[PDB]
Amino acid sequence: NFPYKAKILEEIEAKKMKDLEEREL
Amino acid sequence: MPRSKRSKLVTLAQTDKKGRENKERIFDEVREALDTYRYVWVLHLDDVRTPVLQEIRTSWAGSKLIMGKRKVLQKALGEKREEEYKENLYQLSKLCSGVTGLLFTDEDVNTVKEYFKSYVRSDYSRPNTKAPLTFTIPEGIVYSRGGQIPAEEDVPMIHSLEPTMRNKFEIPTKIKAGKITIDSPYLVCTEGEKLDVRQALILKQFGIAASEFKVKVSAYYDNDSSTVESTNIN
Amino acid sequence: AHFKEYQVIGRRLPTESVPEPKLFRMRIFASNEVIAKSRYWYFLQKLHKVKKASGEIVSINQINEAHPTKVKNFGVWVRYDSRSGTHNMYKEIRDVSRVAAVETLYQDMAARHRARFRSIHILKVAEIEKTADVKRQYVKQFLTKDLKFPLPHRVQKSTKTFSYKRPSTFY
Amino acid sequence: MKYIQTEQQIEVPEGVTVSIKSRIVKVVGPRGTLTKNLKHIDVTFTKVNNQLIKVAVHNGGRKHVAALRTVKSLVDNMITGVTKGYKYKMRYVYAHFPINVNIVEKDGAKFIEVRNFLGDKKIRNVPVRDGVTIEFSTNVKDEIVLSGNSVEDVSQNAADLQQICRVRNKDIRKFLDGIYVSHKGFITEDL
Amino acid sequence: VQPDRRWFGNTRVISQDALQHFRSALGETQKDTYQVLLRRNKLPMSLLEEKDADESPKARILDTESYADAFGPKAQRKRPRLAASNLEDLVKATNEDITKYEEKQVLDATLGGNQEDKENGWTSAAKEAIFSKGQSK
Amino acid sequence: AHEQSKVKDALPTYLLDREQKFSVPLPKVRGISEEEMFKVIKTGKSRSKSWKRMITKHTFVGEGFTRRPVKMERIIRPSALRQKKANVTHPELGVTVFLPILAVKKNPQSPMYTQLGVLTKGTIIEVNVSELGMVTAGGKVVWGKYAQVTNEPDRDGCVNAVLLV
Amino acid sequence: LKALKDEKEEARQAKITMLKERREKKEENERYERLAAKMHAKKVERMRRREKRN
RNA sequence: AAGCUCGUAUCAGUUUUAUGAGGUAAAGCGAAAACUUUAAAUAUGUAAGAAGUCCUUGUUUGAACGUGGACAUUUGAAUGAAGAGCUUUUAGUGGGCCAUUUUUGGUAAGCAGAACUGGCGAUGCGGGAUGAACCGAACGUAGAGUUAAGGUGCCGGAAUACACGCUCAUCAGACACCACAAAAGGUGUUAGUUCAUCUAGACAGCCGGACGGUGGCCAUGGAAGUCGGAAUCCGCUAAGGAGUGUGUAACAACUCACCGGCCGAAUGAACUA
RNA sequence: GCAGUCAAGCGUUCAUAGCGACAUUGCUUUUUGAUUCUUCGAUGUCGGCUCUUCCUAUCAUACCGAAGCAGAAUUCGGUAAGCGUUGGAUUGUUCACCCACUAAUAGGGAGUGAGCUGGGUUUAGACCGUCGUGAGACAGGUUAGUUUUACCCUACUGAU
Repeated sequence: NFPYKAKILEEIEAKKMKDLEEREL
Repeated sequence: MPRSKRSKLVTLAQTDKKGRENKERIFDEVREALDTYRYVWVLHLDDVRTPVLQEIRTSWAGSKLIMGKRKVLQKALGEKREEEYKENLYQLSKLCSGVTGLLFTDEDVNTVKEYFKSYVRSDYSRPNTKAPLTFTIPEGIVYSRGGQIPAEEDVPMIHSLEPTMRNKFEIPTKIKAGKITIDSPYLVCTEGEKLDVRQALILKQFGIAASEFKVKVSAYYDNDSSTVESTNIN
Repeated sequence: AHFKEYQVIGRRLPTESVPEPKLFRMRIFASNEVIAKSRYWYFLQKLHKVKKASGEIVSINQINEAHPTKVKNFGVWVRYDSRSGTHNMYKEIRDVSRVAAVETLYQDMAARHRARFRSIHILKVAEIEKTADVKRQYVKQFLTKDLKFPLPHRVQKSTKTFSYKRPSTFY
Repeated sequence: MKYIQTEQQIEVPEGVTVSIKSRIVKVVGPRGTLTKNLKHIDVTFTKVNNQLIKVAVHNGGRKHVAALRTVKSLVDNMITGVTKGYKYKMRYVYAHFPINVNIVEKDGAKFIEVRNFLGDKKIRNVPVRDGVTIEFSTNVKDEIVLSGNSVEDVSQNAADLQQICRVRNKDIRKFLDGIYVSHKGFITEDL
Repeated sequence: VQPDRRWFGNTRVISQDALQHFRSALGETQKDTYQVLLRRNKLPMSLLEEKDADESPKARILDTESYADAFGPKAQRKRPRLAASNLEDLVKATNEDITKYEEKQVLDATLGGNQEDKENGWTSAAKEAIFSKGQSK
Repeated sequence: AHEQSKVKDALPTYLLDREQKFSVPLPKVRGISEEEMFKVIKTGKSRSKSWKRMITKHTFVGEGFTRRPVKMERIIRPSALRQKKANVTHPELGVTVFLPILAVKKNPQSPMYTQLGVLTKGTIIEVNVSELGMVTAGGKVVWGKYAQVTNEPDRDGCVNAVLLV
Repeated sequence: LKALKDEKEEARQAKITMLKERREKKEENERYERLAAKMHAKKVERMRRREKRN
């Protein structure tokens, strides 16, 4: 029922494409 | 409303609601009808028996006829003028009034109007119209048919459906010896009347179908001309 | 109390070979900086294994509403640890400032879930910009056009004990 | 959930004048006049124009709006009752002992005496209410008619006339006597 | 209870030849009033006992006609068992049955009686509470 | 059931269509003091010279009980509290049968209770087993087995025991 | 959300498959080691050769 | 109590620092939880300088059994303090309940054993309407002031205070709980959470269809979907069960489940509080 | 009660680690209403006149609901405590048992251990029974056997 049913997982994935990538290099 | 809510009764049976299945099926079906069949007909078969429906739908083979929910038919054929499968189909989709009603063929442009100007079948009164019958159940001990034919050839009515003549139909009946007996002669209808819901359902109970029934025709559509003919015969 | 919204920062104790640590930050609702910082430590502890003995607090500031006049429709997330297994919850508050909305939210929680300040965790308080993002009734009632409703049987409040009028409710 | 306000729109036909003071209601139509005291209800009426009334409830809870709807239906029943009248037809079926019904005057108070119900010697007297007419119909044996402009009056009268004729200690699958409401409808007929 | 090889250690087995030996003297054993019984040295009854019966243990019908088929609105039976066939033998049965009912009728008619007294209405008194002097708990 | 209906061993002929560590299942039963299961019986119009006791738990007395003279008897196990059979089930076969109690072997919490044959819970009694009909290799036939009781015969009257195959 | 939770459940099943294969292989090592630890490698090669048809 | 030997650089129901053990397991990385390094407090344990510290040789290089010689006070962690020590001596004392915490075993349910720490007794005072154990609380005689626990409709000193919610009980509740009847029912009310349907018209209502092959096959006096057993097909479809129920002695007739016409906006279901 | 099956739902998510309602499955003597002439140790004393009151968990009476309830008579259930609920028999006993009336012969609380009173503790008498080398005891059974409100204060009833 939250209105911002779009931005949330988008921000989580913006985080994840960095939390994953800042292991290797 | 937390509580004190109308509980929706569940009675068990084998079938079940479909959902969007048959509706999407109907959309695509009229799609793969429009792609082939050149001659399309519109029909308004308001009050029909399914026997009559089957025996009009089977009458010819090289055909295609649909009983599609009007809104689905319109959203398929084109809801507005511009957007549509083919041209001028809005011209037809603006012309729905009943259980419409869509015939697909590639044949004579006149044999169907001939067949309809021929077609008659007997049916119930289907109320709000003239009834060529003035049905007075005679005050003598009633019979199953309604009181127009010899009595020694006909069976007296059934006790169990006396309450449904007293309650839903309001004719003064007191059972006697197991039988339905009335006191004063009653007429359930005279001729000409805009028949009432009961002034029809009583005829439906007494099982007397004497009403002309015909399926009409209003318009047309061609996959060559790409527009609509309309000769108004009903 | 009369709430305020602090923003707290923390830089869990630096070391050589692991210096200049990551500088986390939170928005806290509290009455006094003391309680803000206590909540902040606790939220760290619950998120991941940090501690107070092995971490430090950098700068606790206080924020304010850039427009504490414009009436805004806040939508709040909440979640809490009581009294069975946890759960989430989404409520809405048509109010004027975020700290006010959270005041009323704590009130409603203590009224309905009976649940106290230990469990309730604010997750996200978002100011809705468009109508038709509001979906709740008791908030959409006031979002209608040309509102005009009368006061609820406005009963008098007396200062003296014996009156001489048989008061009339207003009207 | 305490709706901010809810409204119910009474419809008024032509030849009928509804006058509502503080909360008393008085309807005047071709049949006559009816009156009901709605002090117990907490609503707010307001005239729109000569063919429409609105009953509103502000800040209504749950039971409140529940009551609002019945207020609208009560007033509308009064309207149909002063424009079209009400008419309950009853029958009295007897097995062996004929039931006799008659309109008598005890001091002049319009009673219905039911005599020889299943052979009793007791005379069941039921008091016709005020402003309700009673005629034993012709061309239909057994049938009596309670008509009026009030609905609760006529209905409650018929109900008492039936409840006075219960069959006590007898199996009711065998003893099919009594006075039953054949039908409920309007004086007119057309509608 | 400490674990053991007993308790799962079988106890009191007995042999084919022991059953053969002692099933044998039941139709022999020489018992008179000039010899009484003192000890048992218990022997397995459920196997050593149970002489033969040639009486055809009463048939059972439950698992074959439950109740709702027997009687009730279900009544899943119409035709009798064993559906008598020989009409002459049946009327033999029924006439001899009425006559034999008359034979028992005359048994009760001869022996009694109490019906005439109960039509007079009187009854015999309470047998005295003294006539229970030996039958007390 | 209706929605399931909507979704859509191997006995022989001479049998089908017919329907039915070394740890003892029950160590560590509770301990019965010597004041329960021993009631006192004062003797004399002046109740002063008791010396008599009465067992209160369901016992098993044997086959030659034949109550001993009144002057000399000091323990009394009254006839209402006696047993000659026990309703004992099987781990396997999924069965239960009423078997006469031959004798009692082990009564936890006393050897004197065992000498006396008191059937308190946990006790292991030696019961006839003829009906369950077991034959081992060679397997002459067993007509006596061991079985542990699993219900106080005081919170009810029955004795419920289970067999150790 | 449903596609992403599908991918993360597939991650869970991935760790499932890796742990099951490693555990079962290290348990087969466990078994043959705990058997042959005492008795002769001749008897263990001969049991290899008595099961070798399965 | 007295004596004598210090006013202790000495002690302490305490912390720290060190090193201890129980390492529960968050490490994590191993060869693929797979170790074993290890970790917080969890809770105890001994130790932190004056005779100590050493420099120099006699002894079965070691360990010191012997000397002699340097470093009084930055003389060696935080905090508190003067009541610390030792000899002779002398009166009462010995019974026992409650709670908390650590722990072992229990069963109808209680509970039993331990160990530690309060309290009670020898002890009043405020509060809990009353009271062995509950909440506050350092008892000379008085004055002023301020508060604890508990409270502020009246009894009764102190807001019929302010603010947000909830509840109507045909004997509410004010409960004391972080107990018992307690698992459930309820068409009371409020808020939520997980699910779908819906202008290719949602729910409620009326009206219409609810069909042929096919009285499907057995069983029988009749059992045409509806006493009974065995599956449940296809057709044309919009749907329609070899039929949900009322009904007939047998079909009819009504119905439902299922479709469509009318209307024109949420409604449905299941859980949690 | 015991031994199981379920499996609603719950359980670091765990049904196949675990629990686990309602249901269910097993005899404790048998299948043709056969009999029943089978009653099994109360450790602590029981049972009765006069009298009042209360409870409802109702036997009768009042009014209703459902029953194949035709009538009659019942069976079950709802509100209901206003009113009523007996006369005898049985001590080689009775925690009960019978027959007779009746509308019915309901179930309990506060009783009546100084209002009275008999089974039972029965101290000095005595007799047999059982155990003992014994005085004696008690596994028993049998009998006869003087505790005296109230004149005080209140309660209750009446009286100035």
